[PDB]
Amino acid sequence: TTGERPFSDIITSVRYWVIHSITIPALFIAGWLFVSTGLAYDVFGTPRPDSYYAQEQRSIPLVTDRFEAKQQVETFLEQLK
Amino acid sequence: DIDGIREPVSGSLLYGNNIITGAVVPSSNAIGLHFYPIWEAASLDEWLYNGGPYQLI
Amino acid sequence: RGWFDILDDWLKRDRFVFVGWSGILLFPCAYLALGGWLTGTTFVTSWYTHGLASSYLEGCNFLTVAVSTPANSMGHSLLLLWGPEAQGDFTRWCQLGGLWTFIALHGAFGLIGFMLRQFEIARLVGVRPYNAIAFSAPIAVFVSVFLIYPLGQSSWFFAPSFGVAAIFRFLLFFQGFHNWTLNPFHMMGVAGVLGGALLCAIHGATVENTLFQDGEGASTFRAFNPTQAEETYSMVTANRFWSQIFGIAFSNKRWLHFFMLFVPVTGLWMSAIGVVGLALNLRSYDFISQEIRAAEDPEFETFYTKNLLLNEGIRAWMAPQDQPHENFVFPEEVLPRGNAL
Amino acid sequence: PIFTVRWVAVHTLAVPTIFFLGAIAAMQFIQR
Amino acid sequence: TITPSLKGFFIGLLSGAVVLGLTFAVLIAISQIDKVQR
Amino acid sequence: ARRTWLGDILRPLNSEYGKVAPGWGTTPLMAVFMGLFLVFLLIILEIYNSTLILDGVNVSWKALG
Amino acid sequence: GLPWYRVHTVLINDPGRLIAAHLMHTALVAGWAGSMALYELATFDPSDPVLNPMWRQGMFVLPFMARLGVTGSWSGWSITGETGIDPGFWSFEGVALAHIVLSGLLFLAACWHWVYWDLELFRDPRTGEPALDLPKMFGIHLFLAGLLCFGFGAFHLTGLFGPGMWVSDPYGLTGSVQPVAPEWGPDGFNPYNPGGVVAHHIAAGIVGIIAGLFHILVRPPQRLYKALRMGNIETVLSSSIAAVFFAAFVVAGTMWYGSATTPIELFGPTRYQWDSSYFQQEINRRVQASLASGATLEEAWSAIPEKLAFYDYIGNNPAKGGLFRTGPMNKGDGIAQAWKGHAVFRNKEGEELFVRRMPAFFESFPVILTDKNGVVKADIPFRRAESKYSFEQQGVTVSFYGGELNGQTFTDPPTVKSYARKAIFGEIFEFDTETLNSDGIFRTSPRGWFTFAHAVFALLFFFGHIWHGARTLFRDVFSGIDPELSPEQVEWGFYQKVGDVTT
Amino acid sequence: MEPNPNRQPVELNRTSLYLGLLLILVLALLFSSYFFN
Amino acid sequence: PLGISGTFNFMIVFQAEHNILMHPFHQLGVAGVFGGALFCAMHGSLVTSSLIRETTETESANYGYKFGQEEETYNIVAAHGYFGRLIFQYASFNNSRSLHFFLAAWPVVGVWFAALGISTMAFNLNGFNFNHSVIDAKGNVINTWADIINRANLGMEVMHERNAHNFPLDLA
Amino acid sequence: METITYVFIFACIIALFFFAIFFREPPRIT
Amino acid sequence: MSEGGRIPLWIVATVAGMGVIVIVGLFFYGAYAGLGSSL
Ligand code: CLA
Ligand code: CLA
Ligand code: CLA
Ligand code: CLA
Ligand SMILES: CCCCCCCCCCCCCCCC(=O)OC[C@H](COP(=O)(O)OC[C@@H](O)CO)OC(=O)CCCCCCCCCCCCCCC
Ligand SMILES: CC1=C(/C=C/C(C)=C/C=C/C(C)=C/C=C/C=C(C)/C=C/C=C(C)/C=C/C2=C(C)CCCC2(C)C)C(C)(C)CCC1
Ligand SMILES: CC1=C(/C=C/C(C)=C/C=C/C(C)=C/C=C/C=C(C)/C=C/C=C(C)/C=C/C2=C(C)CCCC2(C)C)C(C)(C)CCC1
Ligand SMILES: [Ca+2]
Ligand SMILES: [Ca+2]
Ligand SMILES: [Cl-]
Ligand SMILES: [Cl-]
Ligand SMILES: [Fe+2]
Ligand SMILES: [Mg+2]
Repeated sequence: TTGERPFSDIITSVRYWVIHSITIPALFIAGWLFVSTGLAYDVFGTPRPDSYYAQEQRSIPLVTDRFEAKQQVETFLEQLK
Repeated sequence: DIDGIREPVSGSLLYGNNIITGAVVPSSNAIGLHFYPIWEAASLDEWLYNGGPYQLI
Repeated sequence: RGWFDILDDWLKRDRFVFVGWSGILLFPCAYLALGGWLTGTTFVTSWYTHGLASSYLEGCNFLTVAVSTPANSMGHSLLLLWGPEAQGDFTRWCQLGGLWTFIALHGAFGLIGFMLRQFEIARLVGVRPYNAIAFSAPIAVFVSVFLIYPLGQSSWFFAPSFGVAAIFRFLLFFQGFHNWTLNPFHMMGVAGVLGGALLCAIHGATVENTLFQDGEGASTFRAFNPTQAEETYSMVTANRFWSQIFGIAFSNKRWLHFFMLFVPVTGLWMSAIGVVGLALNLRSYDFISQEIRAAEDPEFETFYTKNLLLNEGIRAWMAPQDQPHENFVFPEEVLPRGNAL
Repeated sequence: PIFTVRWVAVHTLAVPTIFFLGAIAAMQFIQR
Repeated sequence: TITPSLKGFFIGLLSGAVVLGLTFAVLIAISQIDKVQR
Repeated sequence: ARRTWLGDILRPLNSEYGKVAPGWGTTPLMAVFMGLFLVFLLIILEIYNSTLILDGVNVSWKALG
Repeated sequence: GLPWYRVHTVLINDPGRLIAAHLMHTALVAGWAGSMALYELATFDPSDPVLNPMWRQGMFVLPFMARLGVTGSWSGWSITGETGIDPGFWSFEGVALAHIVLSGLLFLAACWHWVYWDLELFRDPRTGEPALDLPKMFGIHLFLAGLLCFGFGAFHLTGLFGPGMWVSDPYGLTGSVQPVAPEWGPDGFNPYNPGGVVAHHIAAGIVGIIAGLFHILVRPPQRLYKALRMGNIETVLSSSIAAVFFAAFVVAGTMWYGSATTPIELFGPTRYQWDSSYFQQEINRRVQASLASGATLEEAWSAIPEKLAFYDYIGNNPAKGGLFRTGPMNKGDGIAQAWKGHAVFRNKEGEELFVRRMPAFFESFPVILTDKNGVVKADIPFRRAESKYSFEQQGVTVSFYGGELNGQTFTDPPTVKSYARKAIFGEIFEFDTETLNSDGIFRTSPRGWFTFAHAVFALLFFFGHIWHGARTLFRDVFSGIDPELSPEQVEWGFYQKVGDVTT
Repeated sequence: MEPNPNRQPVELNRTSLYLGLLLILVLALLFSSYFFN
Repeated sequence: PLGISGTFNFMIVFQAEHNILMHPFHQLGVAGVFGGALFCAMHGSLVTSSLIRETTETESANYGYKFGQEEETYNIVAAHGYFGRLIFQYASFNNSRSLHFFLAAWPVVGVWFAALGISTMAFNLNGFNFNHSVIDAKGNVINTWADIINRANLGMEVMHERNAHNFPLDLA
Repeated sequence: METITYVFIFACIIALFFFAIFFREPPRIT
Repeated sequence: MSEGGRIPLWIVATVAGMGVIVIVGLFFYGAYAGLGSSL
């Protein structure tokens, strides 16, 4: 034995399931909302389906300058009207 | 002539291969899945041209 | 007495999860590498670095998600979050491929951490450190493929990207540009990996099929005791069987198990050496004698020249989209193609 | 308020995992 | 003087120092509390 | 074993095998130096890498004429 | 008996014979240097430092001699292409001779130390057992290293008492050995500033001396002595192997990216100079400056040094080689004879067209011509049946400016196409391919070969480090684990602290 | 001269000989194509 | 083909015509041989690590085992004790029979699936095809790594057996 | 001579198979 | 009550397993609808 109480005692315990029937749905719903509210997009800078190209543009906004890459991306995003 | 288009591929050491490039070459695409034992050939020369060794092996 | 000794005491307690001094390095770096990969493959794009979608959020599946390498223009920038490129902006940092170096570096230090763990636990338990020693092969492979290889090329861009299909692309790229299958170091690698699997299989099967009957059950697993002194299978019968089947057989158990360490470890090390060569495009690409003959003789054909044709196809058809920073435009008329296809 | 090394280890993996699975579930209903 | 990247270097340096320091403060504290009995 | 003139001269330099300073000795100071060394390596690395960019420091063949 | 892979372990408690073995290794290495230098002198062609410098000729130790100031031969030539120079004794030949002799002497010393292994010096005065006091040895040897490092910086590199070091302009046109002053500001840590190399050796030398004195005068802490097994010479082997693979990785790095200590006139240009079209940019700058000053096209392009043009050619890119493509670069594309001049391509309408250059990644590459804005204007078609851009259709011509073909224009498609094919490699040169029976296949330079060898060796030496560190720290169990290893140390529940029997 | 006490006899058993020769011969069979190139 | 380069030819054309890398049975095959190699090294190193001391430093540890001896030559409790601490106590096998069965089963089953991969791609049930699977709001194709793989496969396809096809589809 | 070399090495390997099998050091039980 | 065993492990296993089936199932549904569906 390592000193801690066995997992099969915990996941069969009423206390455990009392705690986690709250905490697990809450976490799940939170991640759900992270996506459905659109926050994920803005946190990670990921294009929405309407945001890969401006309407008539067809060239990838490839980063080409190392030290003003940040500015280059900001410019590309500005170019989406 | 692996692909049956009279474009013979050299597999053996004496015919210009080393250990890495060498091979016994699969039988001809003209044969397909037909059984091609030595005695189906008109000659050993024909047999060799069409990849008989591959099937035997 | 002495905070250092107290700390050492605590780090080395026999808990469910051993921590150790090594854990101080291992756990944060491994957690950050794994977490980075899950975060990136779930939420992060590769639009601005590759012109690729690469996350579940964009519609990729498990096979196609990846944390992709930075744009070629970044060179071999460490691409630190607080560095001159992202300048502290987390979002831009993700968009510039920061997560790739984040994962490669935290992962490297995590591997150092794990091997240190192997040493520390071996030392505490009182066994020889052969497990750590064997882990040197994963190390060599990771370091040569994810660090040395791109450091030799133009930029991190040509490092492997962290994803299933991305890795497949890495494989095909190495075939097309490096003719990597022709490289004797890769071949030794393959021999070590397949030979390792062979040894795994044959050894397992052999032990399981030369077991002594040590119980009455038809399921023979219960008839073993960890503390028992006796071998659970017959080395003598195994030896006779293999001697008569294959001609030769192990007779020494210690040598058998050392050999099982030696084969795959040696294989992976050899493959690492090949990749170090490829960092410099120092390829096993051609046989010059082959080329001289084929150039002079339009009827001379081998599987080697056939495979070069395939490679030329790969390069021409894949480069414009795979290397977007080059802005390749290959008119239809220059694409190499056989008849009809 | 007593934690253990094991509790921490378990939850640093489990908490984000449930969260992420919520996110990915949600993603299944995104339309272009 | 101090370029932006030098400022950034100091920021990373300090960030890393704070991380290692917090880690060791916590570890040492826990080890002080949770002593091995002999 | 054999003594020689040079051996006799060199003797004191190989005479304190196993001799140690008590406890931790200068380990703390050593630690300090190791830390400083790490920072030094981080600096030259980042300069070579163009992650750290300094006035008057052009990391290029076009450094000096 | 001893297994074959352990035969040398008989040296472990035999300091005299260890010194003999090390002496023999040193003799072998010095001898290799001597021999290598002699072979290179016997094969080196000094007649053209412009288009046939050492790095084209598979020279490996010659550039290291040149780097530190040995540039001349007793036969009268120098690598900078001078004549009637007196190099003194320290010609390439002198250096070689010196190394051969050194080798001989080290061999004799090895014999002596092998026969007279049982020296009093090696015995511990107390126990009478063989004993090396490794910490004090580290002090002594570090002190020596410091004095030598400092002296190298302060006298040799400065030219205060010595030749200096190889330096050059940023395009590697006018390299020579010069005295270099230390740089004591931040640019001292610029890899491309030689002053930094000098300052480095001076300061690190001093630090080496002080730290050496410390390690001579101050005994190790008991805790470090114990933890690092400072009584065991294998610990020194482990950490030394680590330091060495670190160093090896560093010299691989600076050889591949370039630094003040890996000049392009000695080792060849870098792959990155081709990636970024470094030389092409400088060339265009000179040409444009000339035109603005009123020169004609022929004049502007003829003012470009052949050497500069030669750098702008992919056959000199160290990332175009092959692992088993052996020998000097000359064995591939040939011995460069002359610049043919700059090729300017035009279509029937007189628009200038530019050939798309081959990237280092590609063994083969198509022939595509665009205008200044990158619009495809001509090419060499694979399939002909739906070709729109063939040279014949587009009436492509090529005119040459500078070089051997200066003022000449070609209009027949085969010739135009041939020069276009050459144009994907950068500037175009005439080669002698008969002298060495060259096969036309690109080989890497000494920059490449050096980098390869040292990256591989560094990586293998990582394993050496791991292995010997393991052997050091697990010396007690490396013949097997304690036969009575209690089932309370390896099992759970018995001990609080792992390994600690007392808990 | 006093005999050196650090000397040790060396061994290579037959199986090691066979393994070693197999290794050498197979390595040569592999690398020779690249040596002729 | 019965040859080294011929084997590579076979592999490359196979990838062109079946996208075998994106086939789950080939992936299981890879898991089988990578895994086999891993467990091979792992087992080797653990048993080696727990050899009971039977020799001196100047002789091979292998002489510590005598062919046909009845006693096990290593300490499986020590080996397990290391491995359980390296991960957690229960990922480890303390039962040598179960352990060796695993060593047999992992590569054997993985390779079974590799064989079935080739054997079912024999009837052109091919790897996953996600070519142009991601599309934006307008309808522009957003490439994924699957699409780059497709570009490479296209190179292989159009170049292979360059004189053999007269008609636009390679149907066998 | 290349062909001769390849065939020579192969032949030596087969010979080695013969000796390794029929002239092995015999396993002996203790 | 932290009492270990109050809920039968086979029920826990069954429910958990069914949950896994449900979520993976939702992901496969997602392969045919919305983003990544090719439609
Ligand atoms: C031990 C665990 C560990 C390790 C080894 C690393 C390592 C790394 N991290 Mg990670 N990280 C960690 C934990 C760790 N991290 C944790 C817990 C978090 C969450 C808080 C992060 C979050 C994180 C982010 C967001 C990023 C990193 C990044 C990095 C990389 C660059 C870091 C750097 O430059 O530090 C620089 C600073 C130091 C090394 C501190 C040195 C302190 C010195 C030794 C003190 C010297 C004192 C001196 C001796 C006293 C002398 C006195 C005298 C003056 C009188 C590096 C690979 C960067 C990266 O990956 O880029 C892509 C990055 O962007 N990390
Ligand atoms: C006796 C004095 C002496 C002198 C003046 C020379 C001079 C030369 N040697 Mg020779 N050589 C010598 C002895 C000498 N050698 C010995 C004893 C050996 C056998 C080991 C050799 C074997 C040898 C070889 C194989 C080669 C040479 C070469 C050369 C030439 C290039 C030197 C060079 O680039 O080194 C570069 C030196 C370094 C980069 C030094 C590295 C120092 C490391 C990093 C120190 C690390 C440990 C240290 C303790 C760290 C702490 C220090 C502290 C201050 C902080 C030059 C003419 C080259 C040549 O051109 O041959 C024809 C060459 O290839 N030599
Ligand atoms: C630091 C190492 C080093 C480097 C980088 C160089 C670099 C160079 N040498 Mg020099 N040389 C060296 C050491 C080195 N040399 C040594 C030690 C010798 C004496 C043997 C020589 C003698 C020599 C001669 C006679 C010549 C050169 C030449 C050259 C140039 C062409 C190199 C070439 O074709 O390589 C080709 C490289 C290879 C084919 C790679 C071989 C890889 C091996 C075979 C792999 C082995 C794998 C192993 C067996 C696997 C074990 C597996 C097991 C563990 C399971 C190049 C500048 C040539 C030149 O142009 O001179 C003017 C030339 O003629 N060198
Ligand atoms: C400074 C470098 C150095 C030194 C002095 C040593 C010294 C030693 N090693 Mg270590 N080792 C090193 C680096 C070093 N090693 C490196 C880089 C690796 C990874 C390749 C290793 C991996 C290693 C292992 C796995 C083992 C040792 C062992 C030993 C001990 C016995 C060596 C012996 O008798 O071999 C005798 C060797 C032969 C009879 C033939 C070797 C032929 C090789 C394979 C090819 C020929 C190379 C050629 C001659 C020279 C090339 C030199 C240059 C290119 C570097 C001895 C203390 C052994 C030990 O611990 O014993 C108790 C042991 O098992 N070493
Ligand atoms: C039934 C599943 C069939 C496929 C797996 C077969 C297991 C054995 C295959 C490897 C054989 C190696 C050479 C024989 C090695 C050998 O001799 O084995 C011996 C070993 C022990 O034999 P025993 O005699 O003790 O037991 C077998 C019988 O006598 C019944 O008691 O056999 C087993 O444990 C069989 C267990 C099968 C129980 C069902 C297994 C379910 C596996 C599920 C895998 C699904 C993975 C899907 C992909 C992710
Ligand atoms: C990056 C970064 C960071 C970090 C973060 C982290 C650390 C995260 C984590 C994260 C995580 C930690 C996540 C997780 C996730 C998970 C998932 C997503 C899972 C999934 C799963 C599944 C899906 C399953 C599947 C399966 C398998 C695998 C087998 C069996 C069967 C089945 C199918 C069930 C920081 C902040 C420092 C900073 C910034 C950067
Ligand atoms: C005695 C004497 C003398 C003499 C001396 C001499 C004469 C010496 C010589 C010396 C020498 C002359 C030496 C040499 C050496 C060499 C070496 C030592 C080499 C080595 C090599 C190697 C090791 C290699 C390897 C390899 C190969 C082979 C292949 C590729 C890869 C590699 C690179 C790895 C005198 C008179 C002075 C006087 C005194 C006495
Ligand atoms: Ca819509
Ligand atoms: Ca010729
Ligand atoms: Cl084909
Ligand atoms: Cl057809
Ligand atoms: Fe076993
Ligand atoms: Mg969907």
